[PDB]
Amino acid sequence: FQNFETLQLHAGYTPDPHTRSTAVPIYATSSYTFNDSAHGARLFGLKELGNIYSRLMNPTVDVFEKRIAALEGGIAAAATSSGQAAQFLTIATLAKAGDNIVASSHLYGGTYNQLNVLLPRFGIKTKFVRSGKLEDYAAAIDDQTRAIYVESMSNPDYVVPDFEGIAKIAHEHGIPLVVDNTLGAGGYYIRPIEHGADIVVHSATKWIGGHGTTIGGVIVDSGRFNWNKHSDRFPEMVEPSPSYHGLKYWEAFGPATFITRIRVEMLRDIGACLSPFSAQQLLLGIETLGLRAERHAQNTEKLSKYFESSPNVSWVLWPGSESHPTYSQAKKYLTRGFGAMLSIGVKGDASAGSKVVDGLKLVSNLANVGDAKSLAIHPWSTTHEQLSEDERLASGVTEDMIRISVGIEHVDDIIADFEQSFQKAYG
Amino acid sequence: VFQNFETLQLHAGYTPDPHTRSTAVPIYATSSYTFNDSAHGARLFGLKELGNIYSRLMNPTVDVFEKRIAALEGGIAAAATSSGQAAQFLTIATLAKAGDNIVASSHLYGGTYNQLNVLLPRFGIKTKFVRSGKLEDYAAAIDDQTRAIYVESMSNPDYVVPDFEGIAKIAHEHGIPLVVDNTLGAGGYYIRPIEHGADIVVHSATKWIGGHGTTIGGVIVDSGRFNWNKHSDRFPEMVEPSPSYHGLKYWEAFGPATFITRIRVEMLRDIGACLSPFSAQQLLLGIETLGLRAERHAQNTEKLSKYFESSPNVSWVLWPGSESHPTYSQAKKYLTRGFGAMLSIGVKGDASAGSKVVDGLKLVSNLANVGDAKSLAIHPWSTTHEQLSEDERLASGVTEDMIRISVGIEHVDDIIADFEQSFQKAYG
Ligand SMILES: C=C/C(=N\Cc1c(COP(=O)(O)O)cnc(C)c1O)C(=O)O
Ligand SMILES: C=C/C(=N\Cc1c(COP(=O)(O)O)cnc(C)c1O)C(=O)O
Repeated sequence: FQNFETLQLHAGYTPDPHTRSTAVPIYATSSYTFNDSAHGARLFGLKELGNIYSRLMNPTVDVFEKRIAALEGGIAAAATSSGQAAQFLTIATLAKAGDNIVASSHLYGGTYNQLNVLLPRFGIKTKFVRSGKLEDYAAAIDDQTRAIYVESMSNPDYVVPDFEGIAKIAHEHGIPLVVDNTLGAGGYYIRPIEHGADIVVHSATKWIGGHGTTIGGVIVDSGRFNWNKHSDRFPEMVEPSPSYHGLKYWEAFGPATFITRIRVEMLRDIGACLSPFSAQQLLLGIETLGLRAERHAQNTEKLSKYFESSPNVSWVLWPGSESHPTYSQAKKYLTRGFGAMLSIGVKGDASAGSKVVDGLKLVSNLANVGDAKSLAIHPWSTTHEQLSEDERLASGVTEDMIRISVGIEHVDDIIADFEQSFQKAYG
Repeated sequence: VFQNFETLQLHAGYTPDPHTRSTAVPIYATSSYTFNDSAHGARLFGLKELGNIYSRLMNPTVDVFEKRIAALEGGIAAAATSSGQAAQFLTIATLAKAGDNIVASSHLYGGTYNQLNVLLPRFGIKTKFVRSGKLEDYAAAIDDQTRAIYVESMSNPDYVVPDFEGIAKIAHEHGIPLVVDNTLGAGGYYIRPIEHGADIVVHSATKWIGGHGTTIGGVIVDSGRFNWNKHSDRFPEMVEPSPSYHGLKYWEAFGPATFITRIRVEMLRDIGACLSPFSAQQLLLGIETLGLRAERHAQNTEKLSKYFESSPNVSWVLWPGSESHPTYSQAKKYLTRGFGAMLSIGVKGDASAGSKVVDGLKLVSNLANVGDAKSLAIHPWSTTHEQLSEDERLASGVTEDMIRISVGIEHVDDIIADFEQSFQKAYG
């Protein structure tokens, strides 16, 4: 099947012949009993594929991994306990002390802090690029570079990168392109592997889960980056491995080498694993991902038209807008809806934004995106609080910005909620 | 304020909320927590007010799990993680950075040894291993870049018990904390290392704490007893203006809670190895019977060691309650509520015999875990310690003839009977 709406219900699971359970069971088990002692030794020796221990694999999580990989067009995936952990495990596999990665400066505030503050005390530095220009990405690469890292639509100014031009630069220098596709809704709005991304990461907490119940992340491997070809930057992908008695990953696993290392090195030793309970919550969300993402983007388009005519709004920021700075990229890469987000500024002083948010009765003020319920937050004092004012500006965040995650409520009710709040704030 | 472990494991850290009056701990399957207003959200994010923000960082179900474990161990506070490995990783990553080292015992669970010997050096954090257990070797390995001494309260799978008070004395005299993995101490039932000088205790909650083999999880417990200010030369991030929080000075704001606070507002926030509330609820169900289970585990282990000691089919028994145990003097001193839930044996004959004995068991399960209510057996040489070199396995007490047994709470006569019938089959 290659329709998204079909894969999100069927990919990665067949009822086992023992129980024939139609729905995916929740394998609430830490462990898996060996057939015999020799079988256990083959499992720990990576000589036979099979369930060993839920810090590394779990059959509920396996369905979640296979289904997200199918939706994104990757070969395989690995779940983590959060979007933050998905990014951390990915960079930790590609880079070590003395390496760097090149990243867009337009990031979720928590990713910016991860790259700018946390990773450097492990020896891993980031060179940020603000302009989006191909030549500035090229000029930032040096011999210690291990990836280019961008968000598919930055949180919360919705910069769409030139995926194909950046992938070309990355690949000419022998480094992978890593894309955080959280705001791409599990591949529905944007499938970065189709435009050159080698590795895709998600906070599954957001549109993938869809209901604000569960934290989770996932790492998708395209299988398309020839590590052996570029083993001067990635020796651990081909050289004998100190943690598996000289196993050579590329020779053993080929295009699955990166995602194999994520599991047998990083999940095994860092241990940021996903619960099967969490995975089942996320699978329920995935079963309607296409439907929700479609309605989200329809409501977002309609709500932006309302905001564009509202005398109470000073500006609307929406990647579907012909005024958007990267509208030419949005137009090329987003052909199934221009996302589920918009940001606005409202008229008046510094006080006005908080007054409009606080007066909403349907929209919830909290930290999340991609709930079925509509959400609002002030990134300058929350999601991007840890950044300096200059860093906020380099990420498109300003003191007057209100970030809106548009839900699937009836759009007349969303609009009516803003209307009554505007009339309490302004008359 | 309660005295007894048995009472704390049911009541510490939870009072029914007055909205619902729910007697049992609810499962807060929520990513987020709605602000009262915009200014409230700003105070939460600015760390100006205590309150729920987002479940990568805090969650009310996980919070009960955390407080209850802290109360059982005698710490001021705890932070849950997605696994025992993650509890270790986040702890060392807070204390140390690239260019630093820690000193650790060489008697470790194989996954920890590989974490310290292979993973962390990639981040420029190296470990100096001490094989002897002697106080003077721990002292000698400390240099100016050392950031901790790390030991298991009873090592997996040879059950070395460390001289807690002597090692703690060395650590504190050099201005570094003592970090103890108390996994095999069963949540503080068998051993409470904070009472003996440990500054920080980590657990795999996957084991006796959860007790049913359903759930992976970890937890970090801060004693609150290490003075980060006295030793800001080795730990400047504990006192110096913080780049994550606009110059916040942690010690000056949080005092004895500084380490556990950084674990949350730096490591869980940016590494994100959080525990789900569904997992915390499974673990809370286990904790409600931890003292009862640990008591029966140890009672069954004592009786099973008696059985193996009189069996013609056993070459040796390894049990920290044995007067022949290399660290029996430390076990007797620090284990006064039962000598653990574990033993290891070697069986007579050639190399294939341990394998046939385990394969012949029909009640005991051959799998990777410890601290299930069900009895378990495994061959660590080819499993839990498979990643280590042979010399590294010896230095951790693992032999090729070792069978590790996690003794369950089944009726001990059924456990003995299972080994007996498997012994006839293997040996006639
Ligand atoms: C409250 C968190 C928010 N965003 C999280 C996020 C993450 C991290 O994922 P988690 O660790 O939270 O699962 C990664 N990438 C992007 C694009 C993100 O927006 C938000 O509301 O802005
Ligand atoms: C299958 C795993 C086993 N042990 C795990 C373990 C860990 C890691 O914790 P998790 O990441 O597994 O929660 C930490 N410390 C000790 C002492 C441990 O024994 C085992 O069966 O030997």
